[PDB]
Amino acid sequence: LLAQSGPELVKPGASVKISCAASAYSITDFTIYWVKQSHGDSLEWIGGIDPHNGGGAYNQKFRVKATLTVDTSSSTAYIHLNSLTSEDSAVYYCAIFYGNFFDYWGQGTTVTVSSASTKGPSVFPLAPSSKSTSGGTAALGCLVKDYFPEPVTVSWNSGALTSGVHTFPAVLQSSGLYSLSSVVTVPSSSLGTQTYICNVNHKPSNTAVDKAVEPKSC
Amino acid sequence: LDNVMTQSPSFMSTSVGDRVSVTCAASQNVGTNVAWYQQKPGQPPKALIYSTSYRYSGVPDRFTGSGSGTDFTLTISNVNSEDLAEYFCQQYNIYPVTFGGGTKLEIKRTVAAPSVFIFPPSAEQLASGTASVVCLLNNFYPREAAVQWKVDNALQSGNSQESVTEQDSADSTYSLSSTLTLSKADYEAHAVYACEVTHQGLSSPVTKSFNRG
Repeated sequence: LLAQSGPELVKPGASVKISCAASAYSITDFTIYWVKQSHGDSLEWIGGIDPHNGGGAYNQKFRVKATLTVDTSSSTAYIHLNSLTSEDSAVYYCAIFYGNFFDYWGQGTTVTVSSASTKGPSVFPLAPSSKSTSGGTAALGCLVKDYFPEPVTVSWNSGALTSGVHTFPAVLQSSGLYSLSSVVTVPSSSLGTQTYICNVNHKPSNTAVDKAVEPKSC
Repeated sequence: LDNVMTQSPSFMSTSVGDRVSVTCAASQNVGTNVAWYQQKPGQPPKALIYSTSYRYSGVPDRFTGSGSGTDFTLTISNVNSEDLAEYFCQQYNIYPVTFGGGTKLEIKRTVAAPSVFIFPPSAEQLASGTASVVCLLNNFYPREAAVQWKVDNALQSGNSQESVTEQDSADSTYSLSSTLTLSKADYEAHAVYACEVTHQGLSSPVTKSFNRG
């Protein structure tokens, strides 16, 4: 589960400690390493350690920038990133591996270096109506507007609804804030049986919204 | 002295059923200490192969790797829709460990025309001073599509943005949203809102509209 710490908004010049814990098994029984991914593309190996049999290593590039530590007591790994700049904005992956086995990675931690303050999103319903229903199919959703930084998780009915859901990539507005929509397709005959709730989470601002989206009325 | 891994190609589109090959060339002899990763949209990179040709548990046998020294290959046979992803080669012979630039595998499929839905701005948002109109184009191929906004028949410009989904894992189609943003005041001054969409799958443009109220 390599459970990693949540998304972080850090001001330039500041630092951050990203944590990583193997729930169920002791993470320090294996070799742990971190990788940096920028712009959702290129992967950079930062370094790693193996608490029990040495062979810990750093990437010359991140020597000054990063410090890796382990906490055997609570089976948790750490990376310390100091003197952060905009070039440090990225997704950081914690990974553990043993010889010829599991090469297992964590969900990743999004780090954004900004002098800007967090802004939680507004969540408005995208109500289904005769103009949001094709035949027996209806579309509905949630508009997640004006937030910073990334990311933001969206789920439907607490995760019980996954088929037909499209969650769009966030897009920047001229305000410098992010915005995205999440829509789902459902049987138009179901519109009046089970409720539809979108679960929006924005960790950096501590925003947790549960918006119910119902057909338009007057 | 630093092992740069050059991956090819950058993008690769294939049909369900086909054999595809991804190349990776190391600037320096790396033996057989090469591995391959697959990163599906929204997920962490997952490890497929190690030691050039060995597959990790739970990895389909239609994924095989080969090569030695400086040249390496990832072959994906009977390509399936679920395979849509970004692939990375890696060298762990010498420190630091390095990755290739990655290869994006996209799946070709037949033309599919989009389903179009329009959504007026919610009442809750209007009480906040702004108005977002959303036009959804659902489950279409290929990716290119034209969304035109018209307000009381007047063609809009400079006030909308588009977002596009990554190809779907099951049916390989795309979805698209187009958001028209007006001020509460400008939205209230007009009546007919419409998004017109043009697409390879439609023999003629499709228009979806609604009246304010």
